[PDB]
Amino acid sequence: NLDDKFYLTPRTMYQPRVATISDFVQIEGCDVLFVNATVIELPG
Amino acid sequence: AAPNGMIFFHTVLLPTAYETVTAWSGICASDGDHTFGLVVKDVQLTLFRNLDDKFYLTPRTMYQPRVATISDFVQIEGCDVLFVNATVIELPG
Amino acid sequence: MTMYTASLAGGITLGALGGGAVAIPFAVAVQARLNYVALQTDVLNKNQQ
Ligand SMILES: *[C@@H]1O[C@H](CO)[C@@H](O[C@@H]2O[C@H](CO)[C@@H](O)[C@H](O)[C@H]2NC(C)=O)[C@H](O)[C@H]1NC(C)=O
Ligand SMILES: *[C@@H]1O[C@H](CO)[C@@H](O[C@@H]2O[C@H](CO)[C@@H](O)[C@H](O)[C@H]2NC(C)=O)[C@H](O)[C@H]1NC(C)=O
Ligand SMILES: *[C@@H]1O[C@H](CO)[C@@H](O[C@@H]2O[C@H](CO)[C@@H](O)[C@H](O)[C@H]2NC(C)=O)[C@H](O)[C@H]1NC(C)=O
Repeated sequence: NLDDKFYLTPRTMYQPRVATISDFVQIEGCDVLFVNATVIELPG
Repeated sequence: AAPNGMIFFHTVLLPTAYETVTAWSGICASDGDHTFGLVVKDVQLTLFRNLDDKFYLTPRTMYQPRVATISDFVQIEGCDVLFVNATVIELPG
Repeated sequence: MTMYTASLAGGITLGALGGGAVAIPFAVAVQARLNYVALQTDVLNKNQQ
């Protein structure tokens, strides 16, 4: 969003919702098309 | 196998009774002056309350109650009229 | 066939199965279908009209 907060939305309808840590899976590597971030910028 | 084809035996569950519970479409949580709402992330689950005022989730296909956690909810700004009012203490751990 | 279709139409608003004919508003069923399509996040600004 404008405030640099991550949001998730379904592709069937635009229903944005705040993203939490439980919505993510941690992996070792990174892809080129990934957005760079630090610990502070990660979702709460 | 059957003459010029086949036969299927399908095994299905036949219910003989129903459990009645009081279900809520969401929780309106008031943490101090901050009022927000919590909705069940999985739309296939029904949220209800036990005797000890603890929130539980069950599927609608079979009555298999389980304790509700914070990871099962999505936070939203507004509240609905049909939401159960609660404070920070009453929220699931 | 007409009784079958009528029962199918009337089952949408039936709130419970183990007792009498307790009904729910049609808008509630529509909202449940919408939530099934996508989890609604704007509760205040409902526009079913
Ligand atoms: C995110 O950070 C990575 C890692 O530093 C950046 O990837 C580098 O990109 C530069 C420019 O294309 C390459 O020369 C480096 O080889 C890359 N490094 C690695 C380790 O792959 C990436 O560009 C950054 N993305 C941004 C800033 O948008
Ligand atoms: C499902 O069946 C079980 C087993 O018959 C029922 O549990 C009985 O409930 C009655 C009424 O409260 C008790 O007196 C019995 O002791 C229970 N039996 C056992 C083995 O626990 C249960 O009520 C049924 N579910 C319904 C009717 O919704
Ligand atoms: C949960 O709390 C809300 C907010 O206080 C209550 O909604 C109020 O209900 C009264 C009675 O119908 C209305 O006059 C107010 O206008 C409502 N306020 C708002 C802000 O909508 C709601 O009744 C409570 N639910 C309970 C106690 O079961």
